[PDB]
Amino acid sequence: RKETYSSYIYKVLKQTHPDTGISQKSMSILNSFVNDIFERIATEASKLAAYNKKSTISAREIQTAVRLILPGELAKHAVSEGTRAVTKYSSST
Amino acid sequence: KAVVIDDPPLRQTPEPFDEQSAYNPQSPIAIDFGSSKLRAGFVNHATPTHIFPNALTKFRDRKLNKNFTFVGNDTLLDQAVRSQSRSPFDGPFVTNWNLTEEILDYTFHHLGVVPDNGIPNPILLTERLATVQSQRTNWYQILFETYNVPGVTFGIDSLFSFYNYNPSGNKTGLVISCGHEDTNVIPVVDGAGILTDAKRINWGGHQAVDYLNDLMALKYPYFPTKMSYLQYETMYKDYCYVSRNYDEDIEKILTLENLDTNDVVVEEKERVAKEEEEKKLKEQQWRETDLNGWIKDKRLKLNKLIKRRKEKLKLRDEMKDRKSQVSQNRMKNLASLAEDNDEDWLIYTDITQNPEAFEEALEYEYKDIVELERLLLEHYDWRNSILHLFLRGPRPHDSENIHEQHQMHLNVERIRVPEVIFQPTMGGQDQAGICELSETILLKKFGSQPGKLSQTSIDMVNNVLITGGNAKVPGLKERIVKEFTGFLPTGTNITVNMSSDPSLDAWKGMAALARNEEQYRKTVISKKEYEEYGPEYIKEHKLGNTKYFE
Amino acid sequence: IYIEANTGAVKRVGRSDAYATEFDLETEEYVPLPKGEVHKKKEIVQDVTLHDLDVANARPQGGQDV
Amino acid sequence: TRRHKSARQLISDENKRINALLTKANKLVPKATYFSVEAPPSIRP
Amino acid sequence: DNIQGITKPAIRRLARRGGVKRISGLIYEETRGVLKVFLENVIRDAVTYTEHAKRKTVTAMDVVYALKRQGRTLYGFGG
Amino acid sequence: KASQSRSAKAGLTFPVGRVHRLLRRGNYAQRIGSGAPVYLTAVLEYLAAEILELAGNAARDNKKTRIIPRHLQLAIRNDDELNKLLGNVTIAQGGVLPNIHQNLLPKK
Repeated sequence: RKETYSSYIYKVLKQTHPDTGISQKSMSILNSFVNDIFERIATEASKLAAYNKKSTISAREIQTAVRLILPGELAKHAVSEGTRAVTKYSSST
Repeated sequence: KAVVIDDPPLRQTPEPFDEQSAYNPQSPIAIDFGSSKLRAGFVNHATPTHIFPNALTKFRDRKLNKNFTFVGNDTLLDQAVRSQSRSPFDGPFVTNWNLTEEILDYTFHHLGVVPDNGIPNPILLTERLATVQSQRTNWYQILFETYNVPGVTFGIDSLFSFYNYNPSGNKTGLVISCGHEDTNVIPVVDGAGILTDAKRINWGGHQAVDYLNDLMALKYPYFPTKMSYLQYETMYKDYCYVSRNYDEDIEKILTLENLDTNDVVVEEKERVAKEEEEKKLKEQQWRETDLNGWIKDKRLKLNKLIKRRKEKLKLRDEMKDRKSQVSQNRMKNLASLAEDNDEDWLIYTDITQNPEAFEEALEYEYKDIVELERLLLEHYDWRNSILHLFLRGPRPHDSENIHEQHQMHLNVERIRVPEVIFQPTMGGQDQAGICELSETILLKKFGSQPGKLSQTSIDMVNNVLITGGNAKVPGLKERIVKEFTGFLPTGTNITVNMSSDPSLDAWKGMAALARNEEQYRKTVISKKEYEEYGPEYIKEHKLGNTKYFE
Repeated sequence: IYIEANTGAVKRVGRSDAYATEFDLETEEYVPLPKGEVHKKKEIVQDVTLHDLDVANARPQGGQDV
Repeated sequence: TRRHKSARQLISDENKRINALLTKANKLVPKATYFSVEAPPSIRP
Repeated sequence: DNIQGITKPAIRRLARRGGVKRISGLIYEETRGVLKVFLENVIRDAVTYTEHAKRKTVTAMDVVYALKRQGRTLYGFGG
Repeated sequence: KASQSRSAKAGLTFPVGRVHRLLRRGNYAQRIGSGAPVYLTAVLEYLAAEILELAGNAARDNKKTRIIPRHLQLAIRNDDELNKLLGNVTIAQGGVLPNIHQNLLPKK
């Protein structure tokens, strides 16, 4: 048993490019890329939460970590996508 | 001409004392414990004796005396003692209570009262509509144990003003009260306020001043100075009005013919040199011979240079967009150059990024345009830009002078600030406005159908009263009359009332209740009722609150 | 709407401007409230000829809608 | 001795007292409370 | 004119710290353009740390952590 | 009673619960809030979608139907915020973008 993200990112590619094939090595690069991005974002958030003497990770410290890591227009588009996703998910009423 | 504002001027003369010879141990005292001001005086007078803001502060001195009796009007003496003032009201309720005791001791001292075993006089007091039980029980406790008054009466200030303006005590009308922190519409039948159908909107003068502050700070984020609450308060008082129709006044407020009136302003080489000299002499001879033709040619050259520079600036702006088709063409050209000749080498050389060379070419084109303008001399406006009209009004603006760098304009806010009591959604409160609450009181209630008004509804429409301290805004009565004519059936007579000064009508209300009528004794609570019924006791009289349940 | 009392004609003018913000994009057209009274009365004089009555009473196919 | 008792929590324990009285009385409509007086949202857009 | 705060003999003082016999006259404004991006790059990561701390003052504690985040960890002011 | 996952509650195609699992036993914090995996999942959504967009346009730019690592390399190195983010990582089997200095050309 081993874990990969392959079906999800495959679906992401079929949403915008239906007639496009895939090399397995390309999944190896892109899986390493998404794991590396998750890696830096998560330890930046943990480092920031350890700074503020807090024991809890919420949306705001990863928001600040996204603002710290990503370039500015990617930062603003990423926080736009994240805020609309978390407000859609938070409307469970 | 810009008008400058400042802090309000301070009182030089200290507040006076009531005489000791005028003390009557049996006369009552009317107290209006408003959120913004306090009104205290004896019953037998018509005008309240003491008016001061409901605030106090503590003063520290180098001699270590800790004199902290700067209460009410005493805070209007110095800028330092005024800025540290603190009211007992936090929101619509009273949170702390030692300062309430200090304020009541200050006004009892200034009322010329010499007590013995507590205050020997009954007390007229107002309270918030549908107040919480803890405020009532704690008010009972302080007024019955700390001061030991013989009698206590509770009521609503809007109902007190309605009793003032019809002292028969059995009329039928509609009361609209615009207070400091809330706005209430209370229906009255036969002199008794039907509190089961009264409504409250969480908006007042304090929220209006804070809304003006937030709006004006959003309009000018790089303002050099910081302005206090009182400056926003006085330009709310002086430059705000209710529009007759907001949905028409919005669409024409920023036009040029409207902004000029109702906008307020608040503060080898030698051969080349010989050839160049010969060309300059030929140009001078052409200017002396045909100045108009040379001027037209130089103007055409300047226009061509300006058009080329505009095309270059458009290309430079289009190259910055990543999602543009020019960026896709550049990506395709990069892919083709990777895919692959002197022409191909020239294309690879010319496909390089040159931002600094683009800036140098723009500078050279500006120099050429300046040369063409000089040849034309020898031989973007703010009218259509609505952001400049919103920011700096109908006048041109320069940023290099310190006089208009400290300058503020109020054009849209003059009708935007008082409009929130009609549309509370603009302030963030999900509530109906004043007019819709009046509509659903008069039309879908009290045995009245839409299209057929009952007799009680007609008597209510004929006796509409507007009160409260926030009725000072001009244009309120005409707007209320226009909307009331809007939703009512035709032929209905609408009569509205408004004081010359609607702040003091509650004091005249309890003065006329305690003085003119002996039916004040119907609402009086004594020692024995407090001792045998407990603090959770409510007298269901015609001017106060009611029992929470049925 | 528009209702004629004598002839019973009904004409719809459009939706009111108070309901213009129920949707951002809509098919209905929006008109303001009439500034006059609801009830209006007027005296008019109709001029006809006998040929118009002869034409109106002798349509061969039948009547027509408004 | 009295607590500071800010204006936010006064609404909270008055509401919980009203709910406790209501759930005692059920296992009685209110007439005029701090939450029955508050204006409803508008019907017009 | 406030951008003219940094003075040319101070740039000369920084240059002679490097041990250079000859300085041309354009080096001063070159180093000005170099330094202007450079300090703004740590002002970028200082004031966001300050804002996430719910603070409206900066200190010696967040600026050293900004430099430690980018990669020039500095000793002397704690951290 | 049966309801689906949080990913379509947030409208995302990446697994929210797997990200929550990795954040839980990745020993980054002793307590993890509810809204953190949704935000992180949305950020990974947008990053993967943009990278796949640039790769798909690169593969269209070479008239192929498959994603070669050359397409990923040229899409990352051609664009400049992806240049700054991914400057220190070497793509396996990526190659080098074509560039010649102007003075090295046969200028004549």
